[PDB]
Amino acid sequence: FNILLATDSYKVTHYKQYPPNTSKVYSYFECREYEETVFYGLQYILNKYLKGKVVTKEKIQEAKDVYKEHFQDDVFNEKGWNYILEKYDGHLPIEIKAVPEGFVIPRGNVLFTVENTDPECYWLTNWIETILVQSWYPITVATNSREQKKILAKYLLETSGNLDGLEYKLHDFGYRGVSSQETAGIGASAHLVNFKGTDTVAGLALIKKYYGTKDPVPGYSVPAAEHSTITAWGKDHEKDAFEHIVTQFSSVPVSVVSDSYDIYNACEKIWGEDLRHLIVSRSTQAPLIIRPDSGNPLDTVLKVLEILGKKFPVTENSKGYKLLPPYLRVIQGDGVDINTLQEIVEGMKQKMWSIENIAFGSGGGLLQKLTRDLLNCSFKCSYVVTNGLGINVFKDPVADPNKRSKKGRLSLHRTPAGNFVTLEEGKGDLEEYGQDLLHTVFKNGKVTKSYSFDEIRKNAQLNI
Amino acid sequence: FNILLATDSYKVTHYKQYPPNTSKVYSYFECREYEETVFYGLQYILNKYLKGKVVTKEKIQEAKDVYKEHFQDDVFNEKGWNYILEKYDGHLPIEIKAVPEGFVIPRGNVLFTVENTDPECYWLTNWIETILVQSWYPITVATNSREQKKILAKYLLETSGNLDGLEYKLHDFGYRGVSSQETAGIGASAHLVNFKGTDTVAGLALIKKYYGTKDPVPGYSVPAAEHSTITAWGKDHEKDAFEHIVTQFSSVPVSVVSDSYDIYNACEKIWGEDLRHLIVSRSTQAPLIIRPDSGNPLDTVLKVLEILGKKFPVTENSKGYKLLPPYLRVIQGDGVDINTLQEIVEGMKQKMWSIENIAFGSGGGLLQKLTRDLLNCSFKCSYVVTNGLGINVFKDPVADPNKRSKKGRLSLHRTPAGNFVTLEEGKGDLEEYGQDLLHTVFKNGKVTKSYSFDEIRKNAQLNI
Ligand SMILES: O=P(O)(O)OC[C@H]1O[C@H](OP(=O)(O)OP(=O)(O)O)[C@H](O)[C@@H]1O
Ligand SMILES: O=P(O)(O)OC[C@H]1O[C@H](OP(=O)(O)OP(=O)(O)O)[C@H](O)[C@@H]1O
Ligand SMILES: NC(=O)c1ccccc1
Ligand SMILES: NC(=O)c1ccccc1
Repeated sequence: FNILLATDSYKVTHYKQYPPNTSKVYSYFECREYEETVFYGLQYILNKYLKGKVVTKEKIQEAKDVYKEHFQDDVFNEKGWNYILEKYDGHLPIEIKAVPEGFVIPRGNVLFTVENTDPECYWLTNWIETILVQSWYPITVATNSREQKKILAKYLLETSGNLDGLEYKLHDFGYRGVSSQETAGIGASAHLVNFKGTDTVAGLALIKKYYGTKDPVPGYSVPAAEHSTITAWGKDHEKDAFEHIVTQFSSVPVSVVSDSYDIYNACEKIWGEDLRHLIVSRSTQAPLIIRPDSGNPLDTVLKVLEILGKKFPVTENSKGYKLLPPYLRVIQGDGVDINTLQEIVEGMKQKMWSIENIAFGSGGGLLQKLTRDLLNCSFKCSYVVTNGLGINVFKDPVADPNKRSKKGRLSLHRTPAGNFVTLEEGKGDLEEYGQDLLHTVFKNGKVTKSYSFDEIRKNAQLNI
Repeated sequence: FNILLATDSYKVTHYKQYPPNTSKVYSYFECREYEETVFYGLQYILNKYLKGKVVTKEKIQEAKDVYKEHFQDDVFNEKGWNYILEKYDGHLPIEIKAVPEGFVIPRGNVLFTVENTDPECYWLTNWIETILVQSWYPITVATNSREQKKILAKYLLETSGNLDGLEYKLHDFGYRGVSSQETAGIGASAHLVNFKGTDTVAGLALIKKYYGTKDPVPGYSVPAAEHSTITAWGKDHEKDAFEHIVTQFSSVPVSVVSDSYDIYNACEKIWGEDLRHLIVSRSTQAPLIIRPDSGNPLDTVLKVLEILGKKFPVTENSKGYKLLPPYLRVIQGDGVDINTLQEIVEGMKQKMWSIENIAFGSGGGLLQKLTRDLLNCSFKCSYVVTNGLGINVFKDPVADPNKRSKKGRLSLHRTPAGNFVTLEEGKGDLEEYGQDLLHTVFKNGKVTKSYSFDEIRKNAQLNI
């Protein structure tokens, strides 16, 4: 990895574009005004990409050679980079101040700021925009996941009177449906801020290496079938597949994909009659989890519950909602995103089924079907020093007021009523508003403040 | 990287779920029935992740300890992985056959097949489903990028009579808007199958390492401003910023973001009047490229053109369309995806503006706003051998015939009319359709067939 090759190409040319005699460029990241965002993932970038000796004689040469061909021109700032190598032993003269990871912050507030700490390095502040803005991704995943958790909490509370098991209601199925191995780990770690169930194993090592938990692991799974492990038995032997599988995993939870041929037949006749005897004998700690995987997600879930309720003893909980026996549950893991998840719990509630009965698995909806656009994650220069004079800078495009950026030096504060406010134009120095919530997390090649994954989970808790 | 920890959790439990005495699991990947897909990206995965000694004693131990905690139970196949280490020095006993990279294939056809080459490693075929299915991403980027090339080619030909400069008409802006560094390199590389313009520098090294080009680099850029390099001059000094930047880059093309305060004022008054003398003097190979970045993309592009058309000498080309002078161009880099690109070129054509005048930059639309759903990329078991008996396996969910999978051993063939057909149930062996178009690209830890990026580009060409 070479930081000199980890920027947008045009930024290579920006050192020649700033006003002459500029000693300071100061920039900030916000999710421009999903009303509130979980700030998560910066610590990963700081440690993996930004800290320590990130410049070498070899990396400068490599970059020089690539850019000469990429631009067909000599534009690369070799002197600037060499200056960092010789004076700071290749450590970046940058200070980054950030809100604590896990914090839940309303849109349109500063989340972190970046400035250069040596006047020679005015151009470096925005060199690293590209790499830092990629924080949009863990922010957005953590945020969207938490939003699903609110929906789940609401309906679980209403239909059952408590939140037991909430942490296990939205399982990460996204490993194959993301764009890379690196994304898999990042995105899976962001979902674990809110939940504990994951099949995206890559999340575990990222968390262990960059954040840390008191528990051996941040996330957990159970045995579960796929179509290959059912269909391999042959079309006439789905029942043999089911029987083999539940018997192999008789004393832990086991999920069994039941739609290879006919989900409704599988529920009513295979599980509901042929194999009923192997299900009703199961422990509460070791249920059968039936998994539909096709059809309209709402129609399929409701029809499956209807079938099961006629084949197995249903109770009615203290809230008046129907509850399957504790050895039998359902997981819907097809076509699940925040919208369909809402439609399913609502449809269940309508038909008087407790949310205790259901869990969800989500792949692309959880980890891939998200864009920098969703929270308007944006990094802009708000302050420069030119000829020893600070000036407040911003954009304000005529046709789009939503793209107006903030002016001057920024600070984030608690308001008297307990909300958040971003003070502009260095007004935080007036001290009318208690201390700045941003803390120095990076300074001159060193990570200066870290959060464990346990702290982050606490910071990102739901209200209730 | 540890391949033992690079699968979906549930797959760790699958060795215990297949029928007893299963000696072969054979699986295939398709983009289930955007009618044609560019096959691209498998070779990256084969080389980075799958080839060579990928199993060590330390990797087995690491995986054992993680899964013990992750499952709260000892499901992990330590013996199976140890077998591979001991018998094959950690090389995967797997055969992969694939269509050549860059090939453009209709949906619903076999793109690659995976099978185990040792009876003991029957569980390995689908272990690596998760890693291989991630090929959806380069496939989808390359396909969506090529679909945009078809639109640009159509309108450039209609409005100008040729395709000169087509390969520079869609510029990759997506480095900051993807989910990780790895994703950036992969996705930028896929766009470069079709185009030559990129700011996602990560794509360059990937191609050089994994594919190779005759040219020193596969992609190119030019100097360009961002809002920090305009706004840093102070709101009253936008003109000074503009003058400085174009003079710094007076003999190469330069893109200058023009909407910091008022895009229409910048075009009409600043470029059109105050600084006009510094633009009309420029070379045909060093145009000023004016960049709007806000507002309704179509309305903004049309108004920008109307403004410039009144300030600069417009000509009418041989097709009857309006053409700006060669030292002046426009690039629309905001809100660009396949739909808005189509809207802009059609609206331009409608108002009699040649597509010669316009280029596009696309970020998330190009590299992030894409999902496994778009092409229905899917991996499924189609054939197994159990008790020495080969059987054709498949899924066929009652509520979704689209998800029916293919049966038996598969082959890809040319039809008598020269189209593509995938033969099922080993029927390729009858030789009624000539030889299988898939080639063995991986066998027993080795990459056995490779393509340079130049071969891939040639395979991926448009009809014209
Ligand atoms: O985030 P998503 O992309 O929605 O992932 C969830 C889906 O993934 C798996 O199916 P598979 O990989 O076989 O895809 P398919 O169900 O569409 O065939 C799983 O059995 C779910 O159907
Ligand atoms: O295709 P996209 O993913 O949108 O990327 C392209 C956009 O990215 C940059 O803006 P910035 O990073 O400031 O985003 P913003 O214009 O939304 O603020 C650029 O100046 C374009 O507006
Ligand atoms: N555990 C599962 O059922 C699962 C299915 C598909 C993808 C990931 C996980
Ligand atoms: N070169 C550019 O104008 C650009 C803009 C935004 C993102 C990447 C590149």
